[PDB]
Amino acid sequence: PGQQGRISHTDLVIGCLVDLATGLMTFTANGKESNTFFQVEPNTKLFP
Amino acid sequence: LFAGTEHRAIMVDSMLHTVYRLSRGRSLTKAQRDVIEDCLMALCRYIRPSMLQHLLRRLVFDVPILNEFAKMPLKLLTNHYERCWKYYCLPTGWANFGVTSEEELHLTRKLFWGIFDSLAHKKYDQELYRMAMPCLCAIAGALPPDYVDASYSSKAEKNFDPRPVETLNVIIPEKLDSFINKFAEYTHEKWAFDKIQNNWSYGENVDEELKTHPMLRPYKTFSEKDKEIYRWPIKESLKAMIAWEWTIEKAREGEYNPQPPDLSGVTLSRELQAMAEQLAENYHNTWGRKKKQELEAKGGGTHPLLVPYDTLTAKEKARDREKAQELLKFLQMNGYAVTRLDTSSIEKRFAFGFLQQLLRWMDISQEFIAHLEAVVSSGRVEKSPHEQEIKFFAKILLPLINQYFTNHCLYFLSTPAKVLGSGGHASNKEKEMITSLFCKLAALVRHRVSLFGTDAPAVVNCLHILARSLDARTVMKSGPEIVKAGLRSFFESASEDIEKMVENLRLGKVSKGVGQNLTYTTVALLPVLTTLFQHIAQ
Repeated sequence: PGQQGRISHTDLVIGCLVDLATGLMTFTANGKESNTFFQVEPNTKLFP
Repeated sequence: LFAGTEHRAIMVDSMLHTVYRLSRGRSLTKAQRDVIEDCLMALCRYIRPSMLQHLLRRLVFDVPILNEFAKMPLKLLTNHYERCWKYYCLPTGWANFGVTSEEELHLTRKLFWGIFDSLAHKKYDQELYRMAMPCLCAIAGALPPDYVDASYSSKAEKNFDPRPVETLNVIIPEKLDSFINKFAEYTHEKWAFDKIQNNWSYGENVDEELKTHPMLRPYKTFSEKDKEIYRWPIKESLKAMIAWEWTIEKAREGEYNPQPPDLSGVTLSRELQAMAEQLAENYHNTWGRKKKQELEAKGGGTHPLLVPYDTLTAKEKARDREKAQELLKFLQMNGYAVTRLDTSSIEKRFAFGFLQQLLRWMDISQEFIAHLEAVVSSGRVEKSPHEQEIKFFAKILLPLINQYFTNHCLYFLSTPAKVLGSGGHASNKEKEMITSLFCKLAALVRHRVSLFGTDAPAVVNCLHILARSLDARTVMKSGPEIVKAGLRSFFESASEDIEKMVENLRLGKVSKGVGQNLTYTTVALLPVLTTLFQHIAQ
C-alpha cells in the first residue's frame, strides 16, 4: 500500500510455478509466496 | 521538410517566434521584411495546425491593434484558416491532422471579435479594409457556428502591463490579518500533507538531493523571516481580492490533517468557477506585476509567457485556478462568503453573437440611411458623419454575411429530425434572427437601390444567400409575432411594388418614383423573391 507516491522506481517480478504432475499452480510476488493457487486437471495445456 | 516536425515542436515554435519578432523589426528594409514575411508564410503552410497554436496566441495580442504591422499577419491567418478550416470546423477534423483543442477555438473567437471591433472603431483605410477583404471570413468558416466557449466574460484589458488593484497603502483589517494567519497555517497544513504525499520527511540535516535547508523545523521553532516572506504574498493576494469590489462576509461570529481536503469531485457552480478563474487571473496579474517590476529594470527580454490568463495554456493556468478554487472553497466552508452573466449555451454560441451584432448594425443602417434621405432632400452636406459606418457596413459586413451564410447554410436549415449538415443544427432563435436580418435588409434596400449605389449588387446577393438559408417553416410555426410579421410585411411590400409597376406598364402613368420602383423591382425584388420561392418549393 503506497498509493502515496504510487509511481515506483522499483520493478515488480511476478513468478509463476506449475507442477505438471499434481496440476498445481502457484505464484510469487518478489520471492514472497502469494496466497492465490489453482488446481487443474491432467492433460491440460497452458500458455504463459 | 518541416511538415512532420511534431517531435521538435519546441525548436519549430522558437524559430517561428524569432522570424515573427524579426519581421517586427526597426532598421529593417522593405526587401528584408518581405523576405522574412515570405519565410514565415512558407513555414506556416507546411507546419501542422496544432504546431502554430503559440504563434496564433501571440497574433491574438498583436493584430487587433490594426497598425502597419497588422497587414502580413492578417494574410497569414487568412491562408492558414482557409487551408485548415476542416481542422477547426469539422468535429472529426482534417485527415491526419486531428481536431482543434478548444483553446485554439477560443483564440480564434478572440481574434475574430478583436479585429471586428477594432475595424468598426477605426476610420476607413482602403488598404486595411482590403487586407480584411480576405476578411474575418476564413476565421468564421473555420469556427463552428455552434462553438460555445467555456469562459464567457469581458476582457477589460488593453506595452503590455498587468496591473492589479491593491489597498496596501490603506490600513489592513485586523480580522483580515487573522484570516491571513489562519490561511497561512492551513497552507502549512497542506504543506505537511504534500510532504506526506511526496513521502519525504522533514530533514533537520542538509542533504543535496532533498536540498532541505536545516531551517526545516516544525512550526514550534520556525524563524520569522521565512514565515513573513511566505505571508506577504498572502497579504497581497487577500488585499487585492477584497480591493476588486468582492465583499467578504464571515457568516457567523467565532469564539490533524487539513479538515477541508481539496476535492475536485465537488462540482462548482458556473458563477463560482468564473470568480475562481478571475481570481486566478488576478494571481497571474500579480505574477506578471512582480515579473514586470523586475523586467523594467532589465528593459528587454520580456518573459514569453506573460500573456492573458485565458489565452495562455491550461496547464500553466491549472496551478493558479487550483489555488483560487481552493481558497474559495475554504471561504465557503468556513462561512467567509465572498460574493460579487451566463447566457445559456445558445446565447454563448458564436453565430448568436455574430447575428446579434449584424442586427445591431442593421439598426444603425436604418438610422444613417434615414439621415441620408433627410440630408439629400434638403441642406446637403458632403461631410457624411456616418461615412465610417457606411464603409464598414458595405465593405466588410456584406461580403462577410455572404461567405458565412454560403458556408454555414446547412446549420441553419438543419433540424434535429432532418440534418443536412455533417454536424449541428441551428437553434430556433438563431433561425428567427436570420429571418429578421433578411427582412430588415430587404426593407432597408426597399426603394433605395440608388442610394446604396455600387453596394446594391452585394445587398442583393446577400439577400439571395439569406433566403436560401431561412427555415420559414420553423420560424412561422414557432416564432415571435415580430419575426412572422416582418416576413409577412416583406411579402405584402413585394406585392404592392409589383402592382404599382404593373399598372405603370399599363401606362396609367407616363412610363421619378415610378422609375425608381421599376429599377428596385427589376434589380433586387424579383430575383430575391424568385430565389425565396425556389428555396421554399425545394
